[PDB]
Amino acid sequence: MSYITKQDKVIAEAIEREFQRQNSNIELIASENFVSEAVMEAQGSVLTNKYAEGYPGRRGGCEFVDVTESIAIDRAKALFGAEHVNVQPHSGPQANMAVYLVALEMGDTVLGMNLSHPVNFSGKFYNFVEYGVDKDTERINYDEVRKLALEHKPKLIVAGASAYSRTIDFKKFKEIADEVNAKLMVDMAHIAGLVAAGLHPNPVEYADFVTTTTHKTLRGPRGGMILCKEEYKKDIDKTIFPGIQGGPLEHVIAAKAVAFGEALENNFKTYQQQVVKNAKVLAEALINEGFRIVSGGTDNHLVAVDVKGSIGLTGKEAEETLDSVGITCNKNTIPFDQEKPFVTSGIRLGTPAATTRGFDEKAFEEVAKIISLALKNSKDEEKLQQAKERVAKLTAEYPLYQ
Amino acid sequence: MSYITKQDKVIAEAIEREFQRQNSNIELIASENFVSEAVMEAQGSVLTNKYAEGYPGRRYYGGCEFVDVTESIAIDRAKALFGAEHVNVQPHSGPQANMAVYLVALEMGDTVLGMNLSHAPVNFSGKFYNFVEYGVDKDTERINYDEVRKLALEHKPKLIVAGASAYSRTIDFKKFKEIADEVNAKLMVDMAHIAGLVAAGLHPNPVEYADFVTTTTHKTLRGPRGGMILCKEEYKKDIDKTIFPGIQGGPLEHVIAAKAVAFGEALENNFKTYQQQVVKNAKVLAEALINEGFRIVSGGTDNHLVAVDVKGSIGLTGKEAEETLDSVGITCNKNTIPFDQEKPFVTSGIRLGTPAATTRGFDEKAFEEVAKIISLALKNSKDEEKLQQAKERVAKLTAEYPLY
Repeated sequence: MSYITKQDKVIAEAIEREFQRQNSNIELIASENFVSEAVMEAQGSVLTNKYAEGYPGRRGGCEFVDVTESIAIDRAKALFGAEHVNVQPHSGPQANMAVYLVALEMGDTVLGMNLSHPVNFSGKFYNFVEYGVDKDTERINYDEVRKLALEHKPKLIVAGASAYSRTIDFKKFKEIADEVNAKLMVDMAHIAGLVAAGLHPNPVEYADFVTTTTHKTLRGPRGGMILCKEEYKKDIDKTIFPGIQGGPLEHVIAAKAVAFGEALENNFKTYQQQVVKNAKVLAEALINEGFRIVSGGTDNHLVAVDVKGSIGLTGKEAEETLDSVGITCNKNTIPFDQEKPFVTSGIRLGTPAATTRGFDEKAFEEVAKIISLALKNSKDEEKLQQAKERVAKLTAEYPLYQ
Repeated sequence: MSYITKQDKVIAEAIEREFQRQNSNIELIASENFVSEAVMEAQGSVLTNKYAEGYPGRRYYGGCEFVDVTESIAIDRAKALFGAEHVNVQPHSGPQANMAVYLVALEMGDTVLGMNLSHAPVNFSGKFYNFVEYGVDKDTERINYDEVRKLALEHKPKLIVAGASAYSRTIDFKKFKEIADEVNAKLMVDMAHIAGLVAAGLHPNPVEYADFVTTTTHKTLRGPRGGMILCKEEYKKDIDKTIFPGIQGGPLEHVIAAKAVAFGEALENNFKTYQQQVVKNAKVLAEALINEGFRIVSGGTDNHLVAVDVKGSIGLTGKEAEETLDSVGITCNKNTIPFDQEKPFVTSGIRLGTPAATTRGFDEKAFEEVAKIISLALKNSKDEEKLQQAKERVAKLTAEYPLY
């Protein structure tokens, strides 16, 4: 931060405070994560200066960004086994838009788990039908998904996308999609790191198209990626450029390469096994104390707690109470939530980031204890001060970026 | 680079080679540039880890105290530079900025009237709207505003766009606004090429007249790669919701902090001095090339861009020219001149821009030498000794003006 402190003290101080915020709070923000120094060094490189419209081999001065882009693609194939990879999407939404633009005509029907946040492009230019989860199980009901598919005849079925805490069976989506002659897209943003580590089934075996963010469980820089069958390659590539993007962010793409190389290491699997163990420990500990967990558990890194049903606090109340003791999570609409969307019945907890900084089972059992202390005693200052001190013990035990 | 070198040698190596390629070559690629080490440090920061859906003070996930500071500073500095009523710094790229504007100003199928020089359509703007092009006059190779007006009256665009193309002359936004008002169209300016010049006061500011102004934050503005929308207050709600949740999700806050840094740099007095040199350098390059017998599209330049009619001057195609110059260490793009009779991937022209070389310190004397090198190589494209001479003269300039 040498040059930036000299040039722009006010931005440099804000950046340092953001580092200290990430360090002094236990963030349990869904699928979010901490990237490596290597990843940040790539994003911060001179590749930001490069103008590289087009694709490797067919862009010019692009000889070296051809190397970093092609290695991003190679590593992506090694991780996920996809026939064709595009590492140019600027974000998940850009990856998603390109797929929709290829798979659909405007006005066509799409069947997906929930409509993101209609303002969203997917709801505006297409007839988006949601399947959600069953009111009794709080999980996907494949019978229900199939009935909707037969009734609405979507041209595209989407699985994933939502921050869902249970396994998604892509074989059963493929069966349903084939029955109604729909293409299948999976947005694996939340679970891509689990997929990479073999701990969630891989949608590439079944999907026409797979989109993802490169950040989150995959622990890369913020950005997107599309994997698809070879038959869609030409349309997908031209849709990304010049369809909806221009030049790619080659510094970010190099950083994608770095992250993908990390994900191919044996210790990434160990990492993701710890992420999932930690989430199970957290859920179980909360359950042991009377907290109802949506769907009664988790199969992944996410834990959704019904705080309203368990202790009578709203999700908004739970969120603020936790933030005040140093735990950052988000209020969450539970399935068929009676509370308004601004208030909600739930909070959503995710283990990737705290696991990256070193948290293990004992640490997550203590996090469960802290959460329970704070939420069950939300008006008791001594209790809250205790919780805050216990959060402080954990952060000091596991400092960020050492 | 120590962490990447330790962990991922292949990538570290490629990045080091890229740095060396930037240093060893004289890059004259239209509006491209070299950002500061401060800008890179911001992009390379831990702000990449932060999920910050929404806008400052109105976020969907909490813990946004500090990214609210950086995003708010980027907005405030953008207003100080361009005088815009509303600014959105979240667009991931120029094309995301542009798409958001079109989604707000237009319904699918509506007519839009916009410049094109490069000439179903693959671009979103051409595929989902009825995009009518204006270009330049065949004889002047400049915008003919009576023709623009004629097209507007004939086609009744709901949106008229000015800028966007890599045009070498000043664009009169007053005349565009008069035409837009006549046909009851909104006016958008894509100032990506000229944003730095506008910030420096060297090109008139389209914010005075436009409903919407889009830009990249890189190029002449010399910032990180990304987008920005400036717009009248009356469109602020629709614009912000079209960017999020319309077509994007979380912003890239590390990049936005890097925007703030670039905008800070652009506010300094030395930025105007830099832009003055950019434009002087391009005049020198154009005039030196004319003295060497090259025809310049429109006869010269008002900005950082110099478009050369290589086919009409010496009988090489833009493709041959681009290749010959790359072999001697000069990077430029072939381009379609107006009413170009060569095929689209062959072309008659090359386009040169001065921002990047100016950033590394080139002055008038340096750019006169660039013209002579270009003339030597292009006029002797099959003469190994003269090409090696060109190559050596490039190496003298790159040694004189090392990067970073």
